[PDB]
Amino acid sequence: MSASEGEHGGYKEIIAKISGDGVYGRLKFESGGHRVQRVPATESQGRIHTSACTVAVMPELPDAELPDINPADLRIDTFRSSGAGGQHVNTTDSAIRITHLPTGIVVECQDERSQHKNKAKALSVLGARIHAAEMAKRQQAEASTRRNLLGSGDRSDRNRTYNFPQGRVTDHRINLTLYRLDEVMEGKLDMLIEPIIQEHQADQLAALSE
Amino acid sequence: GNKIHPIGFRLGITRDWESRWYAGKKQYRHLLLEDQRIRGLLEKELYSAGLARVDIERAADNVAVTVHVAKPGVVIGRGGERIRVLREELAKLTGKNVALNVQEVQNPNLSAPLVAQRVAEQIERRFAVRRAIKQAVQRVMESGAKGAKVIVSGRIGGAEQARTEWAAQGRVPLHTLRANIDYGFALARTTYGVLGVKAYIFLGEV
Amino acid sequence: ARKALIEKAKRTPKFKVRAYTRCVRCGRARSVYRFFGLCRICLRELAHKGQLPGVRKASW
RNA sequence: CGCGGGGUGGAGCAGCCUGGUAGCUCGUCGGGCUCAUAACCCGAAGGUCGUCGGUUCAAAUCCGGCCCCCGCAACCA
RNA sequence: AAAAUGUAAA
RNA sequence: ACGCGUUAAGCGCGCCGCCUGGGGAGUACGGCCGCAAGGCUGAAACUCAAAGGAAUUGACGGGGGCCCGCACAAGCGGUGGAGCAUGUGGUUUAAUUCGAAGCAACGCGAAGAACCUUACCAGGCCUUGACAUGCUAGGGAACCCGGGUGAAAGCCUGGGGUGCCCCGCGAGGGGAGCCCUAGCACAGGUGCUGCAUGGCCGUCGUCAGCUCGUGCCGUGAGGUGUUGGGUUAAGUCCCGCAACGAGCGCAACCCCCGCCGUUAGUUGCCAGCGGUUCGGCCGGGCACUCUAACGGGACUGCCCGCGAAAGCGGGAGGAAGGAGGGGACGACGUCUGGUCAGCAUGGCCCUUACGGCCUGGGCGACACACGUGCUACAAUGCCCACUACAAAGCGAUGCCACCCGGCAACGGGGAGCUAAUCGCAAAAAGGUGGGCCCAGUUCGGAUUGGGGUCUGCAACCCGACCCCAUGAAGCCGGAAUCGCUAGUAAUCGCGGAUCAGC
Ligand SMILES: CN(CC[C@H](N)CC(=O)N[C@H]1C=C[C@H](n2ccc(N)nc2=O)O[C@@H]1C(=O)O)C(=N)N
Ligand SMILES: [Mg+2]
Ligand SMILES: [Mg+2]
Ligand SMILES: [Mg+2]
Ligand SMILES: [Mg+2]
Ligand SMILES: [Mg+2]
Ligand SMILES: [Mg+2]
Ligand SMILES: [Mg+2]
Ligand SMILES: [Mg+2]
Ligand SMILES: [Mg+2]
Ligand SMILES: [Mg+2]
Ligand SMILES: [Mg+2]
Ligand SMILES: [Mg+2]
Ligand SMILES: [Mg+2]
Ligand SMILES: [Mg+2]
Ligand SMILES: [Mg+2]
Ligand SMILES: [Mg+2]
Ligand SMILES: [Mg+2]
Ligand SMILES: [Mg+2]
Ligand SMILES: [Mg+2]
Ligand SMILES: [Mg+2]
Ligand SMILES: [Mg+2]
Ligand SMILES: [Mg+2]
Ligand SMILES: [Mg+2]
Ligand SMILES: [Mg+2]
Ligand SMILES: [Mg+2]
Ligand SMILES: [Mg+2]
Ligand SMILES: [Mg+2]
Ligand SMILES: [Mg+2]
Ligand SMILES: [Mg+2]
Ligand SMILES: [Mg+2]
Ligand SMILES: [Mg+2]
Ligand SMILES: [Mg+2]
Ligand SMILES: [Mg+2]
Ligand SMILES: [Mg+2]
Ligand SMILES: [Mg+2]
Ligand SMILES: [Mg+2]
Ligand SMILES: [Mg+2]
Ligand SMILES: [Mg+2]
Ligand SMILES: [Mg+2]
Ligand SMILES: [Mg+2]
Ligand SMILES: [Mg+2]
Ligand SMILES: [Mg+2]
Ligand SMILES: [Mg+2]
Ligand SMILES: [Mg+2]
Ligand SMILES: [Mg+2]
Ligand SMILES: [Mg+2]
Ligand SMILES: [Mg+2]
Ligand SMILES: [Mg+2]
Ligand SMILES: [Mg+2]
Ligand SMILES: [Mg+2]
Ligand SMILES: [Mg+2]
Ligand SMILES: [Mg+2]
Ligand SMILES: [Mg+2]
Ligand SMILES: [Mg+2]
Ligand SMILES: [Mg+2]
Ligand SMILES: [Mg+2]
Ligand SMILES: [Mg+2]
Ligand SMILES: [Mg+2]
Ligand SMILES: [Mg+2]
Ligand SMILES: [Mg+2]
Ligand SMILES: [Mg+2]
Repeated sequence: MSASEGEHGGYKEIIAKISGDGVYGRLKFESGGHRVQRVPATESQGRIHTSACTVAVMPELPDAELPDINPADLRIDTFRSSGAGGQHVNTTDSAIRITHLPTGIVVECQDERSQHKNKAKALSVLGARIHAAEMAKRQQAEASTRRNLLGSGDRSDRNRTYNFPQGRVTDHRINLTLYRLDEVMEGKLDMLIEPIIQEHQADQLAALSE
Repeated sequence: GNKIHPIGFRLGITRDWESRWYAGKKQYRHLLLEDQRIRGLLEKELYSAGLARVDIERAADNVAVTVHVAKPGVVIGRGGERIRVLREELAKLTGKNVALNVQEVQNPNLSAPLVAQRVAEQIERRFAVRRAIKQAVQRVMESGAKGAKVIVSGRIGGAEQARTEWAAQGRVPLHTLRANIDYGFALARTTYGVLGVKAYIFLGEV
Repeated sequence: ARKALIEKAKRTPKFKVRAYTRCVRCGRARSVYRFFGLCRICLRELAHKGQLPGVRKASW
């Protein structure tokens, strides 16, 4: 659903949603850093190189919107508008202000000579100003949690090494170290992910049963 | 790598066939692979003596193995025992009536397949690989050759990224087929790894 | 399966078709002559040492 | 509500008046060049024209209404 | 008197 | 060091200015000046393990000069388009075994994948084993035999062969080569690592280069020689020289091909003859072709011209002339090149299993893409017959002239040959009459149908030929690209290596 396929090779960057059963737990362990030592394709004399990548698989997020506000808390406010207007403005409370109590946002509309139109214009600007505003809280968390997760700098970033000139993949966190590799590099990922999951759980019980 | 074997080169221009015998079409391969197994046995029990050359020739069944050594007090054995028991092991695994034909080297430091074997164990026993050459040629040249060259290859007592170095003195016109020369491998088989000692003596363009 | 197949290319078969060539000296299967019972290299190799009768380098 | 504007192969533009007429530029995929990439040369791929319903024998097109996008007055003494 | 570039390990 | 050298950067002295690692910085701050633009004076924090000066060695240049390469030019024939062949990517799948990656991976290791080969796959089995030295041993006894299960391998299973040192009155002799049966050393690995290696190759490149010795120059890395003039395919020479020589290379010596002869005189040969019985068959003869050893032949050796020398440029005669053409032959080195899977080899691993065996599948898969390649579009061509002309090779496993069966491949009958004797044997183009008349064709021969031969235990996957129906795309190929300078390209045929068969 998003991809930057940078000249050669790759994919400089790729996003994709995986749909099915148990998609989380069977890839929720991949998030982190992936060191790789081989002689790159970009190379002109037999030198090995320690490049790397950042896996960041985040779960599914269901999202929300009640059919808008609680008019029971809402504080409406009529008052004489401020400015130039004379007898049908100094003498006509055409200005509105509305206040959402449990959140805290206040908006007002001395925007137009009506009142009903300023009323609604307030009650849909404050539509955005509450939900379109809270969507920041969504992204802020998304962004921050992906950043801690993905891990920034590289090569020193642990988790899993893929050594090609010896054909040995090692996962650091639970310490598998099988010199199979490539088969996983074909797709056979399991002679690897299953070890960590048991290992992950082995100490899971040692938490409130310890 | 490109330089070709100096023997197979003059194979019929100077040096001779180690095997000197005629054969029929469906019998060549039979009394070959049998007859090659002889030098397999001979090298197993004559390195201790100086096996530089074998001349395995054949009559009708009748073989005539003639060996060339350093100082054949080895094949002498207890008076005449190894000369016996070898011919007693020669025919013993053929079916064919063999012979105790044996002869020796005039001067040793003038035989490549010999000169090498000295070195490739001299260093298989650790010794200074450089000066084991510069003096090796120097023995050969004080042994009145016309030229000499020695080659080792692989981990020289160390150096993981292994090297191939050499020293040589005198004349060594390989590309000239006229020249009588001499070549023989030898295998350095040390703890850390295995090398390979080549050797060349130019004896005189006959 | 190394040795277990040079020893089983020499053993008596189950048919006249499971019969096949094996380099007696090296152990090849492809590029093994009938004339020598040899592989292209063992042929090549020993030849240079004159240990193969009458065969000199060709030139014509 | 009210006036008027444009929605069309992934991006950006013609084709609407005058009713049968998918155009250009990138971009894309696939062939070359080059040690390699771009540049560059050579072929192809790709949209029921916002959307309901409309009139004609047919709708990019003529035609009414919400769905969008966009300038858009609303003077309120 | 034509034409850009080559990351990061001896 | 480069260089300076009475026009000092020499040897001396007097006096001023200035420097004390790179960046930060000629900045910031303060002061001074200026219309402004700016100028003068001029720090530090931080930061790095260097910045820099000359000089040597190479590499590199969209620098020069001088040569060369089928490099371009000149010319002829291709691929890129089609269909098939085979190879690789991809994808794929139970696996689709591994490795090769720009020239220098891609009809590559494969010079023979149905089983085999076989490393892959699935499922049946194996546990001191398929193989090697051995050990204690329940006991043996070469072993011909023989049975039920199952796809086989294997689990089980019933028969004694009653032999084998040396003497058992004897009723046990004990041992023994192999052997069965347990157990201790075990083997076994195509498992990883060519970036731990040997060996062998590939390549720039058969390029004309690389160096060493002493001497000499230079504080030194280093230079000199190897540079320069001519010259050649060439570090090939000749001259010249602070050089004199030396090694590795090029040439050269070696092999086919061209000329000539000595020799050899069948199983080949046939000019003359008897022949004649229709004739190289008989006698006949090595004279010629043939075969295969030993040889000569060319040396700028001869002449006009040019240079001092090397050498060059022309014809002369000669089969051949400045290297006559062709092969083999790959310098110190480079590429962290290829190969642990041919093999060897230090490590690391696997040990009722990565090892060991058989059955079947797969290595031949097809939404796709490039390599090498066969076959074509046709009239210089396609078809039917008559019909000549080769050459290197192959085989008493076999090569199969022959009659027979036939539409055929083939089949059954066999005569020779251990092969200069007898076979594979028609070499195709070509030649000669017919034949077609310009069309998706009597081109082209893909695709598929029905029926057959052949070899294997057996052609579903998955074989190669034979016969009849089927007769596709293709009407000369975009961009681009490829081979090749004389018996060469082009085009036609034939043989062999691996090989049951292909
Ligand atoms: C305001 N003026 C001058 C006009 C008159 N003399 C003064 C005046 O106040 N006129 C304003 C008075 C009311 C008028 N007005 C407003 C709303 C309404 N619904 N109807 C109206 O007539 O808009 C007028 C307008 O702008 O001329 C200028 N700016 N020149
Ligand atoms: Mg990126
Ligand atoms: Mg789902
Ligand atoms: Mg206001
Ligand atoms: Mg307003
Ligand atoms: Mg979150
Ligand atoms: Mg590797
Ligand atoms: Mg580790
Ligand atoms: Mg010596
Ligand atoms: Mg196996
Ligand atoms: Mg428009
Ligand atoms: Mg138009
Ligand atoms: Mg590159
Ligand atoms: Mg373009
Ligand atoms: Mg209208
Ligand atoms: Mg220009
Ligand atoms: Mg320009
Ligand atoms: Mg002067
Ligand atoms: Mg100053
Ligand atoms: Mg100062
Ligand atoms: Mg400083
Ligand atoms: Mg500065
Ligand atoms: Mg200050
Ligand atoms: Mg001022
Ligand atoms: Mg210089
Ligand atoms: Mg010029
Ligand atoms: Mg010049
Ligand atoms: Mg000139
Ligand atoms: Mg070219
Ligand atoms: Mg043409
Ligand atoms: Mg491998
Ligand atoms: Mg492969
Ligand atoms: Mg057993
Ligand atoms: Mg007795
Ligand atoms: Mg007894
Ligand atoms: Mg008795
Ligand atoms: Mg390594
Ligand atoms: Mg060089
Ligand atoms: Mg010079
Ligand atoms: Mg000079
Ligand atoms: Mg000089
Ligand atoms: Mg010169
Ligand atoms: Mg010289
Ligand atoms: Mg006679
Ligand atoms: Mg005569
Ligand atoms: Mg005569
Ligand atoms: Mg000559
Ligand atoms: Mg001369
Ligand atoms: Mg002369
Ligand atoms: Mg003259
Ligand atoms: Mg002439
Ligand atoms: Mg081994
Ligand atoms: Mg098993
Ligand atoms: Mg097996
Ligand atoms: Mg035509
Ligand atoms: Mg026959
Ligand atoms: Mg014979
Ligand atoms: Mg005619
Ligand atoms: Mg047609
Ligand atoms: Mg078939
Ligand atoms: Mg053409
Ligand atoms: Mg044949």
